[PDB]
Amino acid sequence: MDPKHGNLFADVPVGAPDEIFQPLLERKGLKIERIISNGQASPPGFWYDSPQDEWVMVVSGSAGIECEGDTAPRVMRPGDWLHVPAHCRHRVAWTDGGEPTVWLAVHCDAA
Amino acid sequence: MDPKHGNLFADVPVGAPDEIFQPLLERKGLKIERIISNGQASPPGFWYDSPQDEWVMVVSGSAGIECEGDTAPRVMRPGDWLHVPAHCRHRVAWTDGGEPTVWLAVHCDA
Repeated sequence: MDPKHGNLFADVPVGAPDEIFQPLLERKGLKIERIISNGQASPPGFWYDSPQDEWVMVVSGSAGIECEGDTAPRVMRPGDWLHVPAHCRHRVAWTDGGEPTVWLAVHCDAA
Repeated sequence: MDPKHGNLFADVPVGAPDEIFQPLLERKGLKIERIISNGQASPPGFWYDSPQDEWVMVVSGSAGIECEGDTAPRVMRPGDWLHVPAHCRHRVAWTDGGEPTVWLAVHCDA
């Protein structure tokens, strides 16, 4: 009923040892969330693989992401986004080593 | 099938007379889009009223959004987001008069 609001750069832990996820909106078949990285990368051997599509953007900091079948990871600065269709595998090659990397991620039906 | 990528700061038409909307992802009951404003505001007496929820954020620039009942516009700067539930009436009171306002909006089911 009532509108909620926030700021994506507020209450961001600097130096947390592991990535943090916080949902912003949850509806049937839909999730919008903030991700806070502090220099972590996907562990060796690890690939994400989801039955939902993902749309993800770097809002602050920086990163590299590799999609399977690509020749190399892709540089992602603030404003760069990526659509990962369901079942397309991907990994985080790196995140910024000097500051938090804040992302906005949307998970939704492949439909 | 294959992944796509882009940059929200690429191909920004500065000073376009009207607001520009461009979908980044469309699925059943879902639309992610980029919006570019260049100082435009909702016309007098206009209110949006959608059967969908909207989640919207200012990525660059600034704006004021006024939800029905608000005593003043909510000032939004980079990183600020707002969830507008389905059928909550709202309008854009102003957008930055000095630079483009780049928004990311998500429309989904209530």
